[PDB]
Amino acid sequence: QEMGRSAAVQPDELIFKLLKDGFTQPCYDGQNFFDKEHPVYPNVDGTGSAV
Amino acid sequence: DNEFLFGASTRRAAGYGFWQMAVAVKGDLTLDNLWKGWQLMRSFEGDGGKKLGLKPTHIVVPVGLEKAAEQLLNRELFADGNTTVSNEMKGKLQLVVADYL
Amino acid sequence: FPTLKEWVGKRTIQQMEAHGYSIANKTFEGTVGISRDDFEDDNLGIYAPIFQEMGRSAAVQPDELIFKLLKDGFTQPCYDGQNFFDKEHPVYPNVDGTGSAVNTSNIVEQDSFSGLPFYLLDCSRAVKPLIFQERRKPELVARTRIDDDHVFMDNEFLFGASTRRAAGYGFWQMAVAVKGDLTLDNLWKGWQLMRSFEGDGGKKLGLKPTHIVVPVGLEKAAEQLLNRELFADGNTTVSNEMKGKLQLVVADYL
Amino acid sequence: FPTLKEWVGKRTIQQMEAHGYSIANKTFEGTVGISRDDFEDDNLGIYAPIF
Amino acid sequence: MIVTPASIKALMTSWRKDFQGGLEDAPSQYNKIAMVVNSSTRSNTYGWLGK
Repeated sequence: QEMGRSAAVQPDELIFKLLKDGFTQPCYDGQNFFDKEHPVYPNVDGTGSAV
Repeated sequence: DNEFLFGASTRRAAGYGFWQMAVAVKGDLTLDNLWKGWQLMRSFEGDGGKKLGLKPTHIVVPVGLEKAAEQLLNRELFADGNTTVSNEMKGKLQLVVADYL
Repeated sequence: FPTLKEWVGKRTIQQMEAHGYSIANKTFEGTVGISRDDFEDDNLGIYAPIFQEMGRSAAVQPDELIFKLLKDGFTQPCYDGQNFFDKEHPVYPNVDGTGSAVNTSNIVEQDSFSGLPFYLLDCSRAVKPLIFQERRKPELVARTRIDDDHVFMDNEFLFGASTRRAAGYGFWQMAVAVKGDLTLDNLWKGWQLMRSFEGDGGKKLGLKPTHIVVPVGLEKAAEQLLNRELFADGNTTVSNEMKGKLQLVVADYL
Repeated sequence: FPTLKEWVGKRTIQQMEAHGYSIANKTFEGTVGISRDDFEDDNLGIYAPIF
Repeated sequence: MIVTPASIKALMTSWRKDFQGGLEDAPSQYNKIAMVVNSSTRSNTYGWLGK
């Protein structure tokens, strides 16, 4: 029963550790999830000078 | 070895979705900081100048910030600088007091 | 159980721990004596309810025992060897209770306080903070037989009662003592201290106070804090956000 | 039990004693290995009585 | 009065299993902020189209 509970608890320890350390892990656009430089290109095709 | 073994194993993974749908507030849990986060998240745009429709729905705080959350979101009439005023942000957000289980 | 870790090479076998605690029973007595002639020579029925007084005298022990527990919770020990209310409860960083222990606090102390403390418990889970074990049900004996040795040799009736029971502590993580004034700040400090306890190994326990026990002399503050719909928080009228959350127990320490 | 005396007057309540002793038990192991081939070609049956 | 040794007096206890589950774990609340997707192979790939 104890090992079953330990296995069951894991999905929360995974997700809430993701928000917490979101300043260091990278996301899809390349930068960190929580970041102050996340590009927003002026063209739909993803080409211009990022803001 | 004259031993009994108990073992468990799982195959899982956790990842990030869209960065545009989350905002981290590195400050105190005041009304001003909450509204700053709200407006900053509402100001996001997509590529090419498109205007996305986003607004916060959930607020996640550690167990050490429960006093400030309950004294700000669950009070019908609270204090706005030494005067009693109505609470305009009572049912807007859903509070998640996460123990980071 | 140990927390799941990423599997790279071979499984690393770990360890767990077990705990133990013991509470010992004690015996009790009380007896009174009335002469046979005086007992049988009343018509007013004034000496009649001696048996009822016996029952009502032995039916009040559990409250006294339990509430005398909390009161002296700073001296008597708990299962980990420290006192129930202690500022040095060891919490280890490994599940098997092996590592550099960090001292966790169970008491909220206010500077230069000389008043009556109040307690915050969590009576919601399977195990309640306090235990009351009864060994033998109370027995009430009235020696009135004419061939009884005491009756035969002394012409005196004997009325006696005896009980065998004790009480003890449970989990120290489920009870917090606040040696301070009964104000909003101290109450919230105790709440957040109770909510921050965690087990060995980083295991996150979900604990939350459900009862607040105060002595008779603190009923004014308890009723002024937990029953006012609109109270004052820093020279301002604000809604009571802790109304209907805790349950008040004004114990006479019976 | 206390020795029986002559009953003159009231009885005297004497005392007794009890003792204790405990023994812990250990585990012993012993093993021997024989190849599968040399054990599965026993026409004679020489290695059979190893039990 | 029988003067029993200390070990015999220590063995005169009754075992109670009221403390069995220990302290229960925190509530699980990760479904409120996460989307659950089932994978069937070495990894998952997600792709969307720009505006």
